[PDB]
Amino acid sequence: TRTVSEGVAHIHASFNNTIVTITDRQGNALAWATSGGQGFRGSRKSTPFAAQVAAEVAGKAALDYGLKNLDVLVKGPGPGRESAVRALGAVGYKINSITDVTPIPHNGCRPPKKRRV
Amino acid sequence: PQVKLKEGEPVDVAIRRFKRSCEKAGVLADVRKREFYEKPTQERKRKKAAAVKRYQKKLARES
Amino acid sequence: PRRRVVAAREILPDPKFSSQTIAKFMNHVMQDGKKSIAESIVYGALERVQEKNKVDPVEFFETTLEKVRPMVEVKAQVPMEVRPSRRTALAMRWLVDAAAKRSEKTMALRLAGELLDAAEGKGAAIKKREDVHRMAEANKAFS
RNA sequence: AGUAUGGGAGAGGAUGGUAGAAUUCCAGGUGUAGCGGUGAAAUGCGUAGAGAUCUGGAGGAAUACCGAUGGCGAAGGCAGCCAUCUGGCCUAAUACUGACGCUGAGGUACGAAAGCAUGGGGAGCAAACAGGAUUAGAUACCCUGGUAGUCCAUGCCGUAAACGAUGUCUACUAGCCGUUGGGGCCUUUGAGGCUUUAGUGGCGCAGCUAACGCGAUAAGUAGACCGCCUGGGGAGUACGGUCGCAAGACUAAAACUCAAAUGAAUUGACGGGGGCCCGCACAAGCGGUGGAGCAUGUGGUUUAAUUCGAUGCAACGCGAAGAAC
Ligand SMILES: [Mg+2]
Ligand SMILES: [Mg+2]
Ligand SMILES: [Mg+2]
Ligand SMILES: [Mg+2]
Ligand SMILES: [Mg+2]
Ligand SMILES: [Mg+2]
Ligand SMILES: [Mg+2]
Ligand SMILES: [Mg+2]
Ligand SMILES: [Mg+2]
Ligand SMILES: [Mg+2]
Repeated sequence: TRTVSEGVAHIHASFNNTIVTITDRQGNALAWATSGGQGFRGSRKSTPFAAQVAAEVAGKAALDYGLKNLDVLVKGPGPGRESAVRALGAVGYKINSITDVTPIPHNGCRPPKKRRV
Repeated sequence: PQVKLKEGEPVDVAIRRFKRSCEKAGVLADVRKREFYEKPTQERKRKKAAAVKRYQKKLARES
Repeated sequence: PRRRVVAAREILPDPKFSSQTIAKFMNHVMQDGKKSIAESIVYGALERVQEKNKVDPVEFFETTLEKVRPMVEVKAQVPMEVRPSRRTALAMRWLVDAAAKRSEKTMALRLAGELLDAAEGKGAAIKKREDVHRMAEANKAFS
């Protein structure tokens, strides 16, 4: 029902999974997909292919709202961060800009202990 | 980074430039550093080793 | 091998039609060194197809092998582009394997049948080609 | 050796305030199936709506980048920014006192982390503990939660591989190359080049050392004072005493037992160390064994006897190139 011309894309890339959520400006959600949810439920969730599939499905779902130009914000490490923008370009969104938003604490909270494996 | 894209900029080249900007910024290494807490004694030893390697590199270059 | 590279084994062309492709397919058909029976089978199939529809046997065989030839593979799993020799080898192997499982009594007429099926577009070799294409698409992102 | 006067650098100490990033939790908006985690999983969270994104609020703790064999402090140790109180150090000249110095048994002050007593605080992390995995077993390593504690005020505790494994102070003994804080001198293209001083690093002559190595920051050449050791265990243990709320700390033996226990370095060998390289070793292919009948050898059973040897690779169509007598 709602029609919006411009929007934002958020890529939460981690070492185990990648979430792609396409929202409008002001952060109201419009669509969301996950590498694990889009099949590939295993150690392959972190592989670039699953991120590409998630981005493709999210873009196809979000096309219903008539979004042609997108801004990309990418958070955190993890394979598949690059694949999301490639999939968005393939599905046809015109990427105005791509930016990184990974948080950096200024020596705040103590991290967990080192694994002995 | 804020890699603004030209009208005719290909997506692949844009992603390459964004990767270069991220590498220059060094955010990824900072994110890696905080994954696990490192003890002060280990950090001091690591910095000592780094300084020792740096001085040897400088002497080798001068030679 | 670890050290050095072995050159390709030259195969003399088929005496009757002067086609290295035909010779290679004939050797694919051969078993236990029975070259005479392999030659009988292949020449008989080519003559049968030529009589059925008037076309140059070499041209028709090349055209059909072009349709049945694959395009991509995955190596242990990352996709890769197949080399020209492996393309032809896989195509011929698929044709002979599908003929082996076909239900007709003999082998020569049963080979001609599969040739016509592949030319039309429906066949076991074409299905295997489509399957490898699907699996390569599924593993596309890697590499 | 000390004093007065001008300048300089600094995470030196104490008290108060303040700023930005991030985690956690709490409300609201969009929105609907997973989220999270591992080598792979599972426990756990989510349709009374999780995770993702946006807005607002609460609270604790630590200060990215600068950052540096950089800096300061007797040692322990000290990191964002601002104010107040305050110790030491460096540096130039002049002017003063006139040996006022070095070390130091007893004694005394300070003294990481953990731990203890009272009161407060508690985001994240996390002994103990609970659950899920791995394993023959798992009281562990891995995963999901999680208490004391980690934080603040006021005291106690006297310990660390509290290490340069190198007590303090003074004088002398080739050179070369960095760097931090000052003094002096010379060029100009506005920043460079020489010296000297107090720190902090890398080589190296002589000399020293069992060797490794040290070498003006000595483990060299000499002086003054102090502490300490006399084979390995028993053992920093018992008894007695002192200190402590307690945990414990400090002082400190004997009986008994052995011929050893040790340091450095040299050849080998080995490493679930690093590497380099080969072979039908893998990979790419063709055809087999493992399933059926039969031939042959072996292990077991059986027999009066089933004669004796060969037993992972490297025994089993092997000695036997040939048991009806
Ligand atoms: Mg973890
Ligand atoms: Mg004294
Ligand atoms: Mg734990
Ligand atoms: Mg205080
Ligand atoms: Mg001691
Ligand atoms: Mg220390
Ligand atoms: Mg000592
Ligand atoms: Mg005692
Ligand atoms: Mg093989
Ligand atoms: Mg043996």
